[PDB]
Amino acid sequence: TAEALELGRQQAQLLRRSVRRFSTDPVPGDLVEAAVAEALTAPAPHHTRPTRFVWLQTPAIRARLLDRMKDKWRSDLTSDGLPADAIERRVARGQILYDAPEVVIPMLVPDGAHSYPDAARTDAEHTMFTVAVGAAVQALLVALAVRGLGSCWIGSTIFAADLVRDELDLPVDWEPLGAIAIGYADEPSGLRDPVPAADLLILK
Amino acid sequence: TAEALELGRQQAQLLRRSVRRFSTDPVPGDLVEAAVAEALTAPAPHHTRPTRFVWLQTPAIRARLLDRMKDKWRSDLTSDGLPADAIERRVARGQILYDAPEVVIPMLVPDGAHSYPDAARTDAEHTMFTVAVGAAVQALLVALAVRGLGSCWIGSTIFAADLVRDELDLPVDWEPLGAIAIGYADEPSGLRDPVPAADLLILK
Repeated sequence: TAEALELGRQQAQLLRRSVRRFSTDPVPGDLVEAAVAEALTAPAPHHTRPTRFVWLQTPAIRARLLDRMKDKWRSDLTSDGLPADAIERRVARGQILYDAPEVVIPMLVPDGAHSYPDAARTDAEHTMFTVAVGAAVQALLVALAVRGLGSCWIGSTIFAADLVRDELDLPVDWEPLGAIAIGYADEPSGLRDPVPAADLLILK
Repeated sequence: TAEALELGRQQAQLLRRSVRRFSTDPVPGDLVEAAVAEALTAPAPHHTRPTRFVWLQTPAIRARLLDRMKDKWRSDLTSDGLPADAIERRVARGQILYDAPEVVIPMLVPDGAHSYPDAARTDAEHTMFTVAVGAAVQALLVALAVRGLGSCWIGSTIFAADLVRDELDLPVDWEPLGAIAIGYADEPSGLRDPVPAADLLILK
């Protein structure tokens, strides 16, 4: 029992997978709320609240936002001189945001930011706030897993920040930091068994 | 044991505190390495490795980097016209990094980054990499927690990137994303009990 509970603690993050395919089972709303409450236990700089989670419950609003992001995405890749074949293969990786039972957009906001007159420290503060939001993202993906819910974070909305703010009527200083698809995994997976860090850990 | 396993999973992230005071009990290296390995299960964009962890095992190296950082800190705050006592109160907040049993610098590196001709997508890709490292930061803090080890992430090095690169002999595109002090907490603390998300969760 003691061994099992310690094991469980060391399985929590290993339950976390970047799930591509979801079942059509509905997701109980209270699990998302409770998961988000747990995500916001991630650390943040003193007296700041860098993270906001924006839950796209209205299906028509999600679809309109994604459709516009898709149009930007095709037009960008079309400027790059990509052939139409390779464009649909690229944009089709975003279909998961259309199909997921629920989508949540993590956002940065400057709540508690210091005001510096110089660009260097202004940028540094912004980067610090961004790291904090990413922490909250992992905490969400884990808090969902631990409630049996699959999820996938994708950069997505970072490349369409204006579209996101416009479509959601959000102020200029809310910065989207991707999109989190949520649902019951269509096909369950076994746990992660992490490999050693090897060259990803540098000793000085 | 089925319930104990379920409970252990649920407890994981709730063991994590931003710990400010550690005991002098030495940190087993094994646990840091395994925690770092778990940390790297955090999500990353496809075919990238955005994160490196730089473990400052050499005391004189740690000490010299921090001294250089402090000097820059006092110098910035002095330009701002802060009075000396106020400079010193701010600078004292960094003492935790001197005293911590172990310190690990999380870093961004553009391993697998896409090369775009335009600033917009270049900055987006960089943002996306930054969020991922943040996610790996949370994951390390939690992986350390489930192994009985406290930690604290501090924005610190983000405000002195050139010095960190110079002091550690790292190439220009390694970007420090704070610092993580690690140790056995000086005073135990119970599990967190997160409050509801409230105004940090926006419904759309």
